[PDB]
Amino acid sequence: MKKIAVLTSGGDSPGMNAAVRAVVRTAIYNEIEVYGVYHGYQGLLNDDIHKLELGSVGDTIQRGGTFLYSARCPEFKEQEVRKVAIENLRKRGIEGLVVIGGDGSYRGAQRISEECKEIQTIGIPGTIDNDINGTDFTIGFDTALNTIIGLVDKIRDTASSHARTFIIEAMGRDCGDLALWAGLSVGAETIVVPEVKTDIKEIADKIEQGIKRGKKHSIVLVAEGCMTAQDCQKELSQYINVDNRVSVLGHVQRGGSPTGADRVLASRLGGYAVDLLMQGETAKGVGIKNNKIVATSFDEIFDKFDYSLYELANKLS
Amino acid sequence: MKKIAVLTSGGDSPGMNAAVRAVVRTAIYNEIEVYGVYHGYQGLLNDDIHKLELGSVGDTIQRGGTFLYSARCPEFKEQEVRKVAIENLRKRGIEGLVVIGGDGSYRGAQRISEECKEIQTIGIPGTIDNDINGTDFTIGFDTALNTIIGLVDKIRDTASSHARTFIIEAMGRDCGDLALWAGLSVGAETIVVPEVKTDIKEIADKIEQGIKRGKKHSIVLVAEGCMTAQDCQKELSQYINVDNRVSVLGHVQRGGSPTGADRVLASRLGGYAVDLLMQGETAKGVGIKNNKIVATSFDEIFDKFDYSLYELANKLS
Ligand SMILES: Nc1ncnc2c1ncn2[C@@H]1O[C@H](COP(=O)(O)OP(=O)(O)NP(=O)(O)O)[C@@H](O)[C@H]1O
Ligand SMILES: Nc1ncnc2c1ncn2[C@@H]1O[C@H](COP(=O)(O)OP(=O)(O)NP(=O)(O)O)[C@@H](O)[C@H]1O
Ligand SMILES: O=P(O)(O)OC[C@H]1O[C@](O)(CO)[C@@H](O)[C@@H]1O
Ligand SMILES: O=P(O)(O)OC[C@H]1O[C@](O)(CO)[C@@H](O)[C@@H]1O
Ligand SMILES: [Mg+2]
Ligand SMILES: [Mg+2]
Repeated sequence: MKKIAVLTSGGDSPGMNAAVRAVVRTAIYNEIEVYGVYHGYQGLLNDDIHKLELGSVGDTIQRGGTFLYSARCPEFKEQEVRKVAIENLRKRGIEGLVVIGGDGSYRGAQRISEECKEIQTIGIPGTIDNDINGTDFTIGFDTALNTIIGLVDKIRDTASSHARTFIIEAMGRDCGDLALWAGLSVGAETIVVPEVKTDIKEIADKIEQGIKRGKKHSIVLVAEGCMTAQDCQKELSQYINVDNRVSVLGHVQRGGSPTGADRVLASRLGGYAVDLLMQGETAKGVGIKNNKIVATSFDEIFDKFDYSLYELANKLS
Repeated sequence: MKKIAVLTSGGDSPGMNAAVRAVVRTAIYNEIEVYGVYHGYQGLLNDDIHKLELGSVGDTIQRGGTFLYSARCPEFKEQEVRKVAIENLRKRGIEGLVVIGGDGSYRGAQRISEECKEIQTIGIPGTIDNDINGTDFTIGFDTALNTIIGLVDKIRDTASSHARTFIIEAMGRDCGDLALWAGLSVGAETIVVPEVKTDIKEIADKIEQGIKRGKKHSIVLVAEGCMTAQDCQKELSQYINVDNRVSVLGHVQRGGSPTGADRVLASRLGGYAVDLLMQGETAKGVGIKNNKIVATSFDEIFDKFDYSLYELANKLS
């Protein structure tokens, strides 16, 4: 395991830079040469592959985004396209590949390991959505959670001033974790998530049962995986007429400097990925599970919602 | 379990308000009357005990500190003094007591349970220092970690401008967790903690072996449990003369709005404490361990440093 490559694929997330840093430093510490692949799988294809020295990851651990960049490469689904990428790594004598990203990125890495005997692949879970198996938490989630919190905490100031109900849309793709953890953390009176049957008539009645008791407004936190905030506002108005506004938090959720949890998680997983390559492993995604650093086969991973937590937020509301 | 009291004792920490909120709301949801004890054990003694309604914990989940206040009461070590506090709770028919704080606060709660048959006690771990058994993480730790990170990230800006080494003192009492997690998260070149033998000559030589290689300054993160930053600076200057400044981060570490991790942890533990009282439990401290909510006897608790993590930060440096 003398040469390894590292790349970032799928939606960027805070902490990806830390992960890349840990991969680069852990490799160099073990006398392993390391190449940055730029623009995710697209760079694999376009041969945008460049050696990285210690200094290439200076001033990165605190920075949001990915300095390696990420771009979609749907053509990577074609085995013949992969042959070009595979050759581009074998040209340089690369024996291992660390892929930082999500489910799609992992499938890329599985294919690389299946289709080239001389390359081992290890996946590192990078997404704000928390929607990746093999880990309780993905790199980005803690940062995005906090970002949502800070935004809604500011929305609550204006909601209180005007007794104004806000219907807020969170990211998450098909996962409700962001909406749930954030809704709890801001005392949201309703949390709408794809994992729980969504009862618009019931949410209406709950709000109305709140006005009578003297609560003049609420926060509805809506995971985009369930419906848009504007659709939630539309459907609610059938049952009830409250003075309300829609906020869509948007891409702000993907940015910012990573939190301590993300920097530590990224660093651990970045280091572990290199160690796994050194040990001859392949076709696994790393993660933290019940507070232990683990590695799971992409199979198992491809083959988590906390109903208890959801119930707690509802009882506290 | 018809009446419960809740109090905050020891050094305040971000998330204590969330914990109190969860205790109050979970109690009221279960038709349990709840009394706030103010100024920790001192209020138990001075009879500063007042019923809390749903609204008493409105606008609290995002706020730092403890709205119940905390004050030291060393006299609580005297069994005869405790008799007064015990009577003050029995006067009102209180059958359970939730104590939010640290090791000292727990010992208070153990004594209450030992010395009054009709009162059950449950401890909730609130401290930024992370130094409480029965839990991987205490309420406050994540927030304090992030606070340290944000401060040092700003110090790095000025350190870089001037090629100036900073020797930074973190809180933690006798625990190095804050220093370790934060040192990792900021790429600190040296982390000084009480759990690891401290080699001032070795730290010197490491910095000097850095100047020759072209690194012009560093960050030394010093847990106060090991030594003061000023003592570190003193002892270093024996072996080396670098252009440097001392920062002591101080009480800023105890404040601020809690992070998502702290709000969720506090809420879970606050809710669980009430459930445990309802189930007839006593003389336990709650916590999260390997990502499960658990309860441990004060015995076991009174009877955690991650050497692996410390080694990783050193390899990444
Ligand atoms: N089934 C597949 N087989 C081979 N390559 C794939 C496959 N799915 C995805 N990829 C590659 O992985 C890249 C990233 O996948 P994509 O779905 O964009 O993001 P992801 O890693 O799941 N993270 P997210 O942004 O959260 O969806 C795609 O552009 C493809 O290059
Ligand atoms: N051994 C003991 N027996 C009875 N009561 C105690 C005991 N130790 C402490 N207490 C009570 O607990 C209070 C708080 O303890 P203290 O040492 O201030 O903080 P702590 O809860 O350990 N958290 P920290 O601020 O991190 O040290 C003290 O003022 C006493 O009222
Ligand atoms: O960045 P794009 O292409 O707009 O995609 C939006 C999606 O990406 C994510 O931000 C991260 O996967 C999701 O939460 C969201 O649904
Ligand atoms: O708040 P005081 O009394 O100055 O005590 C300082 C101590 O309290 C803590 O802030 C919390 O226990 C420690 O980290 C620190 O050593
Ligand atoms: Mg995808
Ligand atoms: Mg103490």
